[PDB]
This record gives sequence, structure tokens and C-alpha cells, in this order.
Amino acid sequence: DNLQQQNTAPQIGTVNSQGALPGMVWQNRDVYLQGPIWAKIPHTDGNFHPSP
Amino acid sequence: WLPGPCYRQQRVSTTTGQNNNSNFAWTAGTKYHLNGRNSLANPGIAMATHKD
Amino acid sequence: DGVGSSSGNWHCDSTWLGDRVITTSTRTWALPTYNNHLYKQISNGTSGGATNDNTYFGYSTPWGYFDFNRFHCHFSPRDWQRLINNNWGFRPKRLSFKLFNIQVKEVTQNEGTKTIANNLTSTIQVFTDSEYQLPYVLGSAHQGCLPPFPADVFMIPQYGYLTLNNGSQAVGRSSFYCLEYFPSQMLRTGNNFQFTYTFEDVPFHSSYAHSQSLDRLMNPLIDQYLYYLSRTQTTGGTANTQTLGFSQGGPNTMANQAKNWLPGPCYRQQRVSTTTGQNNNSNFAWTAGTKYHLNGRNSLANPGIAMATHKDDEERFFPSNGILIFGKQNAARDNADYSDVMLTSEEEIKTTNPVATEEYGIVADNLQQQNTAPQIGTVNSQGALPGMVWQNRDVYLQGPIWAKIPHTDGNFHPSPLMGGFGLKHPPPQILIKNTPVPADPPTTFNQSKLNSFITQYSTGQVSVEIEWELQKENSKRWNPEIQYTSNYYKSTSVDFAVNTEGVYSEPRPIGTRYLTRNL
Amino acid sequence: AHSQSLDRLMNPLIDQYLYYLSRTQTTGGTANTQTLGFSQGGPNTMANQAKN
Amino acid sequence: DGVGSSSGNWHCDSTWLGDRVITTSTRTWALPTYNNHLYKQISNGTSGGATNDNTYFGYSTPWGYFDFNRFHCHFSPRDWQRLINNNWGFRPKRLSFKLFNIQVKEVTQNEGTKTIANNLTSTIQVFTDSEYQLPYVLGSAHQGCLPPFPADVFMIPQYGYLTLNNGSQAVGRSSFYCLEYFPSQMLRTGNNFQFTYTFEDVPFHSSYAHSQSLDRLMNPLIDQYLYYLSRTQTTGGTANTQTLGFSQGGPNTMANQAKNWLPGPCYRQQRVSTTTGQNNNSNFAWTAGTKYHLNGRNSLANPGIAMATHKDDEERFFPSNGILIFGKQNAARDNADYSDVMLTSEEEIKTTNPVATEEYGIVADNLQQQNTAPQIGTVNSQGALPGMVWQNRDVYLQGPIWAKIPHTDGNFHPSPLMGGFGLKHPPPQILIKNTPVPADPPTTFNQSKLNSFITQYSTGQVSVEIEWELQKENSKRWNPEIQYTSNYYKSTSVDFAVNTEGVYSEPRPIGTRYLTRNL
Amino acid sequence: ELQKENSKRWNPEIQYTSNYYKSTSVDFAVNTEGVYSEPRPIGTRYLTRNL
Repeated sequence: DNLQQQNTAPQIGTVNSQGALPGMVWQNRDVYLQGPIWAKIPHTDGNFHPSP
Repeated sequence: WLPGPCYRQQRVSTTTGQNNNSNFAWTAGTKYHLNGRNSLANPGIAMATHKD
Repeated sequence: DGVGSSSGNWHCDSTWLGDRVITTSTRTWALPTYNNHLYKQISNGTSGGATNDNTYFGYSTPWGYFDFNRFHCHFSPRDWQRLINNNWGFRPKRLSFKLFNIQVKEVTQNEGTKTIANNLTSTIQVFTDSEYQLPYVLGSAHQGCLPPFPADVFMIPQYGYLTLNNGSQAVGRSSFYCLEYFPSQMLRTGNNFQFTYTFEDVPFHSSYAHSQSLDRLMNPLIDQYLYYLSRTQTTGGTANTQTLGFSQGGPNTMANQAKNWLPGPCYRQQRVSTTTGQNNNSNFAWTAGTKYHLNGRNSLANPGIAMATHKDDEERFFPSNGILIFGKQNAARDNADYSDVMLTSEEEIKTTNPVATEEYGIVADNLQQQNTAPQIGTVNSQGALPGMVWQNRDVYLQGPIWAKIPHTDGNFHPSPLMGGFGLKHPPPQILIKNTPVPADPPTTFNQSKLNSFITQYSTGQVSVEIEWELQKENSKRWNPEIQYTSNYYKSTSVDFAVNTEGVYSEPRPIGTRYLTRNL
Repeated sequence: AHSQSLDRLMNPLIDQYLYYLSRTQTTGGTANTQTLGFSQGGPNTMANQAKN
Repeated sequence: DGVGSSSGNWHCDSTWLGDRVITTSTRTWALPTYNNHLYKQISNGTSGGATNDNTYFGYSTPWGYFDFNRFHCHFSPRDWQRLINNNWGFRPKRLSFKLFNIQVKEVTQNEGTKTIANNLTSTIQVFTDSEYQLPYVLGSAHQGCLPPFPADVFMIPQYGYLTLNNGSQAVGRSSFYCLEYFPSQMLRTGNNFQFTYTFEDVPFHSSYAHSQSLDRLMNPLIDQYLYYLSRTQTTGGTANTQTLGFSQGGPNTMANQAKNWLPGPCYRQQRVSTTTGQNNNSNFAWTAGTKYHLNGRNSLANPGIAMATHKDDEERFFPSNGILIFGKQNAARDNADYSDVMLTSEEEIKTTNPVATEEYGIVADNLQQQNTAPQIGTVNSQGALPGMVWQNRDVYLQGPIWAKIPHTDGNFHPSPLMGGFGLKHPPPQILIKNTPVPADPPTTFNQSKLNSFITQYSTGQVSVEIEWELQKENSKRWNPEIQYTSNYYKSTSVDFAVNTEGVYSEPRPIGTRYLTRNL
Repeated sequence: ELQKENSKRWNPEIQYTSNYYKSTSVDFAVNTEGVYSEPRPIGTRYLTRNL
């Protein structure tokens, strides 16, 4: 959170929402016997990892 | 490597004696703001439900 | 190849071929002598009034370059009206180029009398940098393009580049580029220069506004089969306790239903109004701006990522540095008025992108218990999440066309923030120069270099032809669309035409997004 | 190593054709009020120019 | 072949092809009118202040010659850095040459007003002396080469030669060379001149420093099998008598071991220090120099044979006339300071060559007996012995390239002392001249020659391409080498680039010997 | 597999070099007891390219 010195204690900050960083890995949500199957990707200019 | 992305949400318990005594289903929800409307991020991105 | 025979013809036309359009434009240029044929070092430091954010180090060359990286150099306003009304997309395919009718003239000033006469045996030097071994200046939105109106004569800019610095001082990784270390072609009057380029594959430009929003992609008549949490406290009276209650999403609770996608990324900016009575009474253009911090410098995020300008019924608000601003005819350079600029607006993308002056959402902050009230947190800047969709910034009749993607290890969605076509091998720079001609040397030998020259300049024509590829419109909408139209009532002078003194002027910015498509 | 930086990819000699907001309050004296003023990016204000 | 069509293009590039490198350079020249189209006799005698060592006799011609006998006319500093870091040798193979874009202009001065106009029907005369029938001026390290930086315009020198003399007077074996007794080609504007040359076979240039010395070519672990004389007098006490004692060379007596080779030749010079407080307080530049006596003249041995400059930990010493000294930018002609010159150093050859400021060795002087102590003698100058090895002087980025071996009956190791490639048929001289154009002759006849001319000058381009052959590096060294590097810290301006006023400057001399090879 | 360098820079580059002055022992070589040692980390980025 800040720049520690001889007269300043170091402070921290908690991240609640974090976007994509280089080097991340993740898993998608599981499907179910009574869940949906497909969905239509909307025709736009860009998207990031188009899974429903 | 890093873990996947995060978009934090509120914790609620199935045992009713451990929750707060207020109606927080809409006021404390996790939303996203589009065009001056507050829509509910449901079910949001794929994150694990509970730890051990 | 003679003196008394021309070397080209005036081509300026546009043909429409169903799924192609081929546009040609020819202008007349003039090239002065820059820096008296010298390379010079230019720099600016923290001494004086300059600050740390505005220091530079670089060089200035005697060369001049052609720039046509702007949309109205190829399209008349009627051709732009034909383009944006009947198509859903367009991208370039190939281009051509031709210099011809070179004339080199020289000027002599004695006793305040100025005589200009032909010089039949002097040359110019033109070449293209095809192998991308130079700094790339185009795509930085500078002046000195071709004129909009074909009956104007323009002046060719100067080439100069920047390198690394530490204040007004160079470092060990600086570079010096001598442009006479490249092979170039020398042309007398009666020679011509031409080449051909082929664009790479690049996505279509979305020339449509969506007719549907992300939060309203469902059926208004059928409930869902998928529950949500709705009640946590009972409603009987004063003795309310905890409970759990669930409900289905339906037609009357459409903010609570389960959805598949997210809006695009957000990087929040400051709101300023055009009505001056509603702003704060302080100077907040630089102190309250939206910046990004690189190498201990604060640079201005301008115009930032593609976000919508204003929400509904709020046409008087705009982000402080989040739009492209175009100047009118005879607007001043510094401290122009509001009535001398043309503010664009990107309200067509508010169905998927967030508003640039509002937050992204609300996230949780703590872990609620029996003795702790739940708290919330507002997100101002949000990066990419899985499942986002967004739209790019629109292009304009007087906006840029392409930009060069920097050769790095990685990038994320390489589209230029000013709008256009992000190419990894852009059309090459074309550099031009008059060859030096010395005055009389001394009769006795002297080892120093010569610095007495004959003052010259040169002029001629130039020609550019670009072939575009279209994408037709295939909708089944019943009611009519929205089209770009001209004004119907009478006026003092015709828009998009000359004045009574002969000065051409453009009245308004013209977007592209008029037709509609579903999500 | 790159021999050039992101914030310095422009021409040191030519102004831009693209304005930015520069002034919000007048500078006459004690009775300063609100206004709007715009300017062009140039060689001396290179932190304010429009970048890609 | 017309007026309005150019006759060549600007070629300036360098290509690397594994074991070749082909370098091209193109400049722009200008040629005045010399001596008003007259041959003249020039001489200097012992009358006045001149002495016997500085007399000459010769002629001065109206012609001008092209000189490119210098290394930086072909190599950029980056190309020189690529050359000297990865190779063990290089030699030239062939060259090319091309004059084009001739422009002949004339100048008229009336009432202090100077007007310069084209002259379309005047010529120039260029030819090459391929059969070596002229005096050879190149390879004498004169000025007037091509510029280092390609964006400069230079001036062409004047041709003149020397013959035999006795004071300021000729003798019967003098020669007069009229250059219009050779066939030459006449070029108007719209003509071009070109030829091709092929170098002969010549050894590679040793671009390496040895990593081993002559006195240390043995095994540090094994004794020899070969004795030496070590003791002559006994060591018991006061009554010491004569004896003979012998020992073996080993690891601790390595100055006494038997060796196979000798160091190179020596011709001793005077030591002078750069710190002025350590020199003598007298003017000894000419009285204490190292000379050679020819025909009753004392000429200065400059820079003499290739010897090492200084031994270890003595970087402040240099021989008084044994090195090449280069001037900085804007250094004066006479009486420059120490901080306006660049002193080279040849310390890389101290593993085989002697130090230039120390003796060669110690030899005997008499025949010792029972009543005669043995004496020694110090050798200051030593010619060639059987079994010597040596190294040549290094070449530089701003040093010469070739020199012509004089056609004599014999020579010993014909390499030039200034460094480079000793060729017996060097690249030919290229002489150029403006043809005279008379003013109006009289109406009545007069037998005298004409001496009223129109004053002219001419200008154009020139192009040189030389193909070099390389020798790759094939060592098995484990630790890293020494490389030529640029400075890492910040500075006021970039080295090897232009100033803020447009003047190019070279900061330091750059050698060649950086990689290492064993003996 | 390599990728060659194709720049048109005029002034010289920055190169990795060894030390010129004298020292107690040679870097990147053995000790007097036979133990090999590396003195410094060596990067890769020395040549320059434009953006």
C-alpha cells in the first residue's frame, strides 16, 4: 500500500476483485443432469474465454 | 502459476442461528451496473463454494 | 522519359462493385528545405518551467514524409454516406502509390527582389522503409495529412524521432538513425516512383449498433426453473427472526434472473458538464484526471478504453479525457472556446460496455455473522473476467485508419484506443528529400565540410488508391432504420462545401453506427 | 531491450489535430468562474497527447 | 541518355553473408577550378628560414583526385563492432566505382551580385591510371577522403608530385608529367563512368591478441633434460676458488631454460610521459628524436617499426614518434593541446615484440681471463636474426587501408609501417578535371594562348562498393572474452552521433585486437 | 534455433565483456583448491530493437 522508510511502518491492502493476470489457471463450472447444455455467444467485437 | 480470477461474494449459512438478523438478500448482494440499472451477478464466475 | 512529356494523369474517382469499393485521390504537394541539410539533437529538461512528465530526447532529420492515415483522404462525404448506410462492416485489402510530375525550382534574392526559375538537372530522393527498421511515426495522430478537398495544395511535414532519456540526457541504449544509410531512388524531372502494398488479414469493423442489451436477453412470458435467494428475515411483526426463502425469476423480477455474460472492462473517469453552472469552481483538468504511471512519469490516459459516454437523458455530460475532440475551422491552438470544437459521443455501445463516468459494480467486503452487519465495496477499475463482451470505439470521417502494434512478447486484444485497424505490418513510411547542391567552392583546398548551398524547393503530384471490402446487410426488421440525412430547411450556405471566400469546412463529426443488429 | 518507450512514440516536431481539455477556471483575478477551454497536444505538453 | 533523366541511384548498405561482407557508400562531391588551368613549378630552398631537411622540387597540376584510402569510408561504427568482435581476420577481394549525376554550373559576378546558373553543354574529364605510369600519392595519409558521415558534402583535393632535387634546383633525372597525354573520357550531364577492380592475394590481418608469451611456452610441472651453467665460484667461505657447476631448468628457474625462438626486431626510441611534471625541462622533440639519414637529410622515423608501446602498469608512457596520433573535432593545426588529440596504444603485441622504449638485450664485450673481469654491452638497435617472430601494427577505424610497395630490386617483409595491406598493384588513381571554356576571343588574330575563361565548378555523386572476406573464430576457451562495448551510464550526448549544431564527431580510436588465440 | 539481428543502428551497441584489469584469479574458472565458481548472474538482453 505504501513505501516504507525509517519512520513509516509498511501497510497492506486486501484485494476483493481481481481480473486476469498472466499465468493464471482456472476451471469452469460443472454441468448437471438437470442443467442446460449450450448457449449462444453474442455477436460482438471481442470476448474473453467465452464459456457460459 | 497463479490461481484463477476472483469476484468476491457474501457468505450465508444454512443454520439460521448463525446469520445476521436483517434482510440482506438485495442490499448486500453482488451486482454489476449497466446503463444505470443494478443487475445481479448470478451466478457470477466459477469459484469454489466453501473451503474444508 | 523527357522534359517535355508528362509522367502521369490525374486519377480521382470511386467505383462501387457490390462487395468492393475502390477509391482514388490525387493531390499536389510542395517540399521545402529542412534544417539546412543537417541532423540535429533536440531535448527538453527539468530546467526552466518544464516538469518531469514532459521531458524528451531525440533527433530531427532533413527528410519529409507522406502521411495519409486519415479517413477523409479517400472518401467524399457522399461516399461516406453510401458506406455507413447500407453495410455492416468494411476492411481494406490492398493499396497503390505513385509520385509523378516532379518540378525542382530554385530561388534567388538580391536587393529585396525575389526571382524563381527552373532547375532542370537537380534531383530528389524518395524511398520506402519496407523492413520496419525505423521509428514509426504514423498512427500517432499528427497533422500534415492530405487535404480533404481535392483543390488544395499542401505542405509536407518533417521527420523526427525520440529515444530513451533520463531528464535531458541520453543513456547507453539510445539510438541514432542516419537515413542516408538506406538505399533510395533519385528522380529528376521526368521520372516517377510507384509501389504496391497488400494488407494482412484483420477483422471487420462493426458498423452497427446493437438493438438489444445484455440484461434483457430473456423471454418476457416464461419463468425460470432456477431459484435465487430472496428472503432472509421473517415479516410477521416485531419479533422477526432469521429464515431462508427462495423464489423463481420471472417477468416482474428481471434484475434477479440468472444470466450468462458480463459487461466489458471498466477504468473510471471524471464527469464534467457542458453547462458551466453545474461544474465545480476549481481548475481540475490535470489534478483530477485519469492517469497511468510509467517510469516515474504521470501520463494521461487519453482517451482510455472504449466505454460509453453517457447514460439516458444525460446528453450534457462527457468524460474529461475519454472522447475524441475535433476542432472546427479557424479554431485557435491554445485555449479554444466550447463553440469552436466538436465533441463526439459513443452512446451506441451502452448495451454492452459500462458508462465511463460510473462504477462497475458492488462486491462484498467482510464475513457477516450474528453480531456483524454485512458491508459492501464499490469497484472503480475492473480488469478482464471470463465471460465478458465489449465493443470497440467507433471510427470517424476525420479519424485515423490504422496503427502499428508494437513488437512485444504479449498483448491483449490489440485494437488501437483511438479507433481503427491494428496491423502488425502497417503500410510503410515514405520519406522524401531534396538533394543538396553546393554554391561555389574555394579555389584553394579546405578539409572542412561545405555549408554554402543553393536554396531550392520542389513540387509535384501524388496518388493513392485503396481497395476496400464490404459486408452486406441481411436483416429482417420490419420498421425502418435510422439513416444519415442532410438538413431539409434553408440555410446561409451549403454544409460540406466551400464558403464565399473559398475555404472548405466540415460542420460535424460523422460516426459509422447507424444500422442495427441483434446481440 | 527496447530502445523506445510507450509514452514517447510520437513526432517531436508536429502538433496533433486532436484536442484535449486543459482549462476549467478563468485566470483573470479574484472573481474566477467556470469555463471550458481546449488545446492541442504538441512538443511541450507531451504528457497530454492522445496515445494508443 | 537525356537531360531530364537521372543516371544512377543512391546505394548505401552493408550485407553479411557468413564469410563475406559487402559494403557500399555514396557521397556528394564538388570540384573547383585549380590553378586557373595551368601547370606550375613549385620548390623550396635553403634561402630564408628553411633548412636542408625540408627542401623539395615538383609540380602542381589542375587536376583533382578521388581518395577513399581510409577505413571509415566503408564501415559504420556498428559494422566495425560486428567485425572486430567475431572474427580473426579480414582482407579485401574486389571493388567497384561509379560516378553519376553530373551537374556543371557557372557563376557571374557583377557589381557585387553573384548569380549561379546552369550550363548544359560543358564537360568534365575523368580517367584512371591503370598502368601505374604516374606518381602514386595515395597511401601517404593525406586529407580529403570521403566523409565519415553520409550526410556531408566534401571537396575534391588537388594533384601534385615531387621529383629529385639539389636544394631548390632540378637535376638531369627530373621528370615532367603532363596529364593530358593520357586518354580520358569526357562526360556531359547525362553520362556516367564506372570500372571494376580485383585485389591480388594478400595475407589476412591478425585481428587477435595472443594469450601466451614467448618466454612462457613450457610445462610448469616437468623439469628439462638439458643442462645449463649455473655456478662458477665455490660457496664455502673466504677461500673461494674456481669451479664449474651445472643444473637443470625447472619450474622455479624458468628464466634459465632452453628456448626455441627470439623476439622481433628493435629500433629504440625515447620515452616521454603524459604527466608533464616527470619530463625534462628542455625542448627535445627534434634534437632527441629517432631519425634515419638519407642523402645528407635527416628524416624522422615515424612511426618506425611495430614495437609495443609500454610495459605493465605504465600506461602513461609513450614513444616520442612511435605511435599514430589522431586529432579530435575542431583541433588546431599547429600547437594543439594534449586534450585535443587521441593517442593510440599498441600494448597487445608485448608478448612477442619488444617494448619501444627499452633495450633489446645484453651481449658480451671482451674475452675474460684470470686477470680481466667480464664486461657486457647493451644493444639498442637489432636487425633480423634467424628464429625471430613478430606482429604487425594494428589497423584502426580512421586509419589507412593500403599502400603501394615501391618497385625495387628487393624488400624485407613488405608491410606498411602505418598499418594495412601492402599491395604491389594497388587500386588505381582516379583523376578528374573541368574542361576549359574560353571567353570571347579578339576579332583580329593573335598567336598567343588564351587566358580569359568562364569561371565554373561542377558537382555530383560518387559510389564505392568493396567486398571483404572474413575468417571465423574457432577457439575452445571456457571463460568469456573481451568485447568492444558502449558506455552504460547517462551522458550529455550520444557518442558516435551528431551534436546539437549538426557536427559529427568520433570520441576515441577503435582498435581491432579483442579476441584471443594461443601462440 | 536462432534468430539473427537485422538492425540499422549507427552508434555501437552494448556487449557483454570481461574485466580488463588484473585480479587475483580468473573469473569463471577454478580456484587454487579446485572448486569452480560463478561470479555474477548473466542476463540475455543486450542488443536493442525499436518498439
